Amino acid sequence: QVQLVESGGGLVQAGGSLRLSCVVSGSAVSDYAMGWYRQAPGKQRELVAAIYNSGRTNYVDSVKGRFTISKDNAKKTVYLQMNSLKPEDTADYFCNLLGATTMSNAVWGQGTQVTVSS
Repeated sequence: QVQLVESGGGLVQAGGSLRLSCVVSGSAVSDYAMGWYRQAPGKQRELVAAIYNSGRTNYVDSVKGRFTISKDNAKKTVYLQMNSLKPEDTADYFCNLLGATTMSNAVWGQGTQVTVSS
């Protein structure tokens, strides 16, 4: 069984910042591209940022210049620095192998909660 353990959420005012982290067992982080996803209540999970083994990063338009994804292969950890937080960023955040949303039966962690207040 794969364990995905997410941390770093919080309640912040608009404009604040958080750093998420996800530790994943097995070889996913060290060997494959990883994504950070978010799910607002009653909505489906959506990819927000991706980190490839090359070091390339890709961000959805709404987070470009605010969020930064990275992964430490040795520590099997993926990070998401979240700056300049906006109310639209409120959601539960999850990390996974890139493409996991295409699999009906993908295992997800519990995620970490991010709330951006006024």
